[PDB]
Amino acid sequence: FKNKTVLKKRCKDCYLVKRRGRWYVYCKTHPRHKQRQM
Amino acid sequence: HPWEPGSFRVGLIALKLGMMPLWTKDGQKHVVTLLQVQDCHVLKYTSKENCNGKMATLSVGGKTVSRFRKATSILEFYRELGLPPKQTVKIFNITDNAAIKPGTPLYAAHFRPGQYVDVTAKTIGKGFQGVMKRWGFKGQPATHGQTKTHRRPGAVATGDIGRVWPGTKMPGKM
Amino acid sequence: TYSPLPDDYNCNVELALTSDGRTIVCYHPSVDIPYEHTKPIPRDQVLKTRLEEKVEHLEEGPMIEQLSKMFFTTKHRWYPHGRYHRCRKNLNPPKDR
Amino acid sequence: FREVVETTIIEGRITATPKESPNPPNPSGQCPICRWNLKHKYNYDDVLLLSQFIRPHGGMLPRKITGLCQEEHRKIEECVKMAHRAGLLPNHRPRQLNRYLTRWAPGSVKPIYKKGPRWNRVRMPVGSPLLRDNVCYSRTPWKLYH
Amino acid sequence: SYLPGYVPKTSLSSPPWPEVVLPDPVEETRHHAEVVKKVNEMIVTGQYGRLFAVVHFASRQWKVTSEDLILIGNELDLACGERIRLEKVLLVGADNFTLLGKPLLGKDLVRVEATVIEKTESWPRIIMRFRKRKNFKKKRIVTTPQTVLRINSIEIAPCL
Amino acid sequence: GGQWRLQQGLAANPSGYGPLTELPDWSYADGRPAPPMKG
Amino acid sequence: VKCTKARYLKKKNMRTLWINRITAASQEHGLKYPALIGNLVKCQVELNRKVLADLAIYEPKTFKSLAALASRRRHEGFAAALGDGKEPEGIFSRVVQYH
Amino acid sequence: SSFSRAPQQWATFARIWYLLDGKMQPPGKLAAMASIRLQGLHKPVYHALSDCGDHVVIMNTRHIAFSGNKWEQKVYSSHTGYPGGFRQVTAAQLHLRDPVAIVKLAIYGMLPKNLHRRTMMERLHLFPDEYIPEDILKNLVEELPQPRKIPKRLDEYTQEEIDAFPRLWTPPEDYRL
Amino acid sequence: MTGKELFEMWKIINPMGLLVEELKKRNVSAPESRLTRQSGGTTALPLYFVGLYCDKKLIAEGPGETVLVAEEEAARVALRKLYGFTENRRPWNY
Ligand SMILES: [Mg+2]
Ligand SMILES: [Mg+2]
Ligand SMILES: [Mg+2]
Ligand SMILES: [Zn+2]
Ligand SMILES: [Zn+2]
Repeated sequence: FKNKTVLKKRCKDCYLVKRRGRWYVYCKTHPRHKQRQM
Repeated sequence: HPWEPGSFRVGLIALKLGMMPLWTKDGQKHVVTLLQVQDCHVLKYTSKENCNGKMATLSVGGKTVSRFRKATSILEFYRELGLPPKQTVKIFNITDNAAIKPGTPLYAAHFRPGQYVDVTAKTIGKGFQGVMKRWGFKGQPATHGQTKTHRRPGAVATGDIGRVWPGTKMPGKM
Repeated sequence: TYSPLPDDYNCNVELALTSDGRTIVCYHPSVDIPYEHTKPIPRDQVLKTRLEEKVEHLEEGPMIEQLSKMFFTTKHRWYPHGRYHRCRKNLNPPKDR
Repeated sequence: FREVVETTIIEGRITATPKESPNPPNPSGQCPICRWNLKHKYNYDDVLLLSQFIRPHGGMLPRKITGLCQEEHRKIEECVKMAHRAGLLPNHRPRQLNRYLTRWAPGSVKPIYKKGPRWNRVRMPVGSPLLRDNVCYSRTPWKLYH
Repeated sequence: SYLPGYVPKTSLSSPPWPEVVLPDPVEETRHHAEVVKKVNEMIVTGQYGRLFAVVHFASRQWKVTSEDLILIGNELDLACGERIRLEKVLLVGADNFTLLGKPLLGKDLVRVEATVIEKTESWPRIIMRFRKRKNFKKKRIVTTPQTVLRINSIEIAPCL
Repeated sequence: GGQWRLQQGLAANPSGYGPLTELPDWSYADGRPAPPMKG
Repeated sequence: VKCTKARYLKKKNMRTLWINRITAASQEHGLKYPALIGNLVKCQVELNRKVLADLAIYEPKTFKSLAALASRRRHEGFAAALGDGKEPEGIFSRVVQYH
Repeated sequence: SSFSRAPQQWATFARIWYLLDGKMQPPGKLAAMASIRLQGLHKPVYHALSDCGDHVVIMNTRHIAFSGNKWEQKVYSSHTGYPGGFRQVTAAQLHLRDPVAIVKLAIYGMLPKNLHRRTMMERLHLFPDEYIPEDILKNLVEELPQPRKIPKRLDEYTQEEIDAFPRLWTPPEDYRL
Repeated sequence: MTGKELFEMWKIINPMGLLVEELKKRNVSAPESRLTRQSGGTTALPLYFVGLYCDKKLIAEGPGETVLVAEEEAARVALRKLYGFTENRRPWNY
C-alpha cells in the first residue's frame, strides 16, 4: 500500500473500502494500486 | 493427597555450608553449593480466605536459637507448638492439597537429585559503596591532569531538568 | 388534585390569595410520622463478675489508623501540633446563643 | 413475506405479511415516517421503530422497499448501529463493556493519547450528527462532542 | 381513528416532564377564600405563638423575632430608649401559617415595634492603599456610627 | 428579574422608585410621622 | 491592604454562600435556584438571598411554602405560554399595580 | 422544635449514608451526585469549615456505562516518577484491572482541590458488584434515584406496547426479508 | 428567663417517669417508644430519632447518639409540650 490523502481508483477492478476507520483502495488484479488513507 | 497437575508444595530452609567441586561423566567440573537442612519444622498454616492472597501459605522455620534471646510473643508461639525457637521463618505459597500439619519436620530428601530449585537469601553486605563498586561506573582517568576526581559520578542529570531523576544510580549501601 | 409540591415530607402547604389580591396566605401544618412507618425500639457460677477492664496500649501508628477507620478521616487530624499553634489557640472563645 | 426451503429441491413460499396500520394521521406524507408524524421525534432507544425497519439478523432493509426518504433512511441506519452497540436488539443478532450513543465501530478508534491545547482539543464524539435536528425539549442543545 | 397530529409513543414525541393541570379558577377562588377564612380564624382565636417577620430597614432586610437585637449601620435621629414602629414588613410567619406581602404587608395587618437602646460607634476600620515601586501609600481610619435596636413585639391582626 | 420588572413598568432594580424604597422606614410608636429620610 | 480589599471579598463570598444554601434547599424541594428566584420575583416577593437562606435554615415550612409558590408561578407561566391567547391571567400571576 | 441544645446540634450536623447504584449509568453523573453529597453542598447548613459531608455508597461500579466511544478513546495518564515511567491506559484497560477506579477518579476530579478532599474520599465507599458489607447496609438512609433511565431492550417490551405501536410501512409480500 | 430552656432552669432526673405520671393523671395511655428515623448505627457517630406514641398517635420526638438518649430527649420534648414551656411558645408580654 501507499499512503495517500486523495485516493484514486487506477483500474476498473480497484475497489474503495473503509476499514479500521480509514478508506482504502484494494485491487486483486494490480496490487500496486493498493492505497491507504492518511 | 496425591500430586495433581498444577499443584505447589512447601520448601525448606537450609544453612549454606559451602562449596565443592562435582565432576560429571563427560568430564565437566560443576561447582556446587552444599545447603544443610538444620531443623526445618512447619510452624503454621493459613487458608486462602484468611491469607488475603490467591494461595494458601505454610510458615516454615529453620535453625534453633536461644529462648533467652527471643521475645515473649515469639516464645509463646513456640511453647504451644512444642518446638524450640527458630532463627528464620519463611512463608511458602502452597495449594490446598499440600497442607502439612503444623509442627512437622521437613528433610533434605523433600527434594530429589536432578531437580531444579530457587534459592533466596540476603546477600553479602558491602556497606556504603561508591559508583564504581555499586553500579560499575567507569570512573575517571588516573593521570593526564585530573584534579580530585577519579572514582566519582560525572554528571548526574541534565541542566534543563532542574533536579535529579528518581532512581539515579548514586553512591549508597550495597 | 393539583399539589405544587408533594404533601408528605414536611408540611401540608396550602396557598391562597386574599380577595384584594395584595397578600398571599400560606397554611402549612406539620406532617407527623405514621406508627405504621416507625420501627420498634431494639432490645461465672462461683467467682464474682470481675470487670473486663482491659485497655491495650496501641502505638501511635496503629492507634491513628484505628481512629481514622473509626471516624472515616485521615491521619493528619490525629497527629499532634506544636507549642506555637497550641498557645495561639483561644481557650476562652466568644459564645453567642 | 417470502421464504426459501432447501431439502435437492428448493422452493419459495409466500408467508403472511404485516400491513400498515389503518389510518395515518398525515396521509399526504411521502415516506412512512412523514406519514406518521415522526420527522424529528425518534432516537436510538426507539427499537419499536428500528425493529420495523431492520432485517431479522440485524441488517437494514433497502430504501426502495421500506419507502423511507434518504434523510430518514440514513438516520434509521445510524440509530440501528447505535442500538446494536448499546445492546437493545438482543434477538436481531448475526449468523463486557456497557455502551450507549456509540457512533463509531468500537474496534476502529484509537485512544486519545495526546489531547491538545484547550483551543485545539481532541474531543470524544458522542451520538450522531444526523440527529442534530431532533426535538430538544431543553434549553441547552445536544452535545455531539464530549 | 388517529386524530390529525397523533405522534406514536417514542422517547422524543412527548415532553419529558409530566403534564400538569392547574386548578380551575372558580373552585380555586372559593378554596382560596376557605384557606384565608381558616387562617383568619386562627389569628382571631390566637392559635399562634412566637411570630417572626422579615422587615425592610436601612436598605437592608432583617429576619427578626421578638426580644431580638439588630445593629443598624448609621445614626437614626432617635434618643436612646425610644420606641418606634418598623413599618415595611415583607413577611410575617408563624408555626402553621405565613403571610406574604406583594411586596409589603398591610399596616392594618402587622405592626413591628422596636426600641433604640444604643447609639454607638464601630471599632476602627483601617483603609490602606499601597501600589508597588510608585511611592504610593495612604492610611485612613474610619468609625461608622451605629444604632442597636431591640425588636419588642410582632403583633398580627385579623384583617384577611 | 430586571427584564420582567421593566415589562411590568416597575423599574429594573427593586431599590428603584417603588414603595419598598420610597415609603418611610419607620414612625414613632404613638403614630407620629418620622422626619423624612435623607436619600 | 488585605483588610481593605477583603471588605469587597467578604461581600462577594457571603452572597455566594447564600446562593449555595438556597440551591441546596430548592433542590430538596425539587426546584432549581433560577426557578425559585425568578418566579418569586414574578410573584412580587422581594425577599433577598440572605433572608431566603435564613428561611431555608430556620423556617423550613415557610421555605417549602415559598418553593410551592414559585413552583405554581412557573406552572402558570408554562400554561400561559402554551395557551398563547387570552385565557385568564392566572391567580398568582396577577400583578398588584402601584400609582 | 423544642429540642435540647446538644441533641439539636447533633441532629443538624449528623452524617447521613446515601446509596447510589451504577448498572448502566454514566460514571460522571454518578460522580456529580456523589461529590455534591460528599461535600455537603445539598445541606442548606453547608459551609466549607463545618465538616458537613455525608457518606456515599456506590454499588455496581463494574457495570457503569460510557457514552460514545469513551471505552477506547478516554486515557488515564499516570507517571511513576522514574525515567520512562509515563503510563497511559484506556478506560477499558483500567476497568478490567480495577473495577472501581473509573468512578473513584471521576469523583476525585470533581471534588474541590483542597486538603478536605481525601477526608471526603474516605467518606466515599465503592463496590464493584451487588455485594455491600452488612455493616454498611445497616447504615443506609435513602437510595438516590439513578441519573440515566435505562433504555429498555426490545425483548423487554410487553406485547401491549408492541401492538400499541403502529406498523408504519407495509412490506411487499414477495420480499425475502 | 428570656432565652433559656425549661430543663436548663428546672433540673429533672427521669423525664420518662415524670411523663408517665402526668399522662396517668390525665387519663392517657402510656407512651410507647418507637424508632422513627435512624442514620449510621454501626458507626461511632449515629443519629437516632425516637418518637413517643400514645394510642398510635405521635406526641413527641427526639434525637440522640444512642436510642436511649433519644428516648430520654423525646420524653423531655413531650414534657415541654405538655407543660406549655416550648421553644415556639408565645413570648412574654412586657
Ligand atoms: Mg580507570
Ligand atoms: Mg588544583
Ligand atoms: Mg589524583
Ligand atoms: Zn487497480
Ligand atoms: Zn419523508
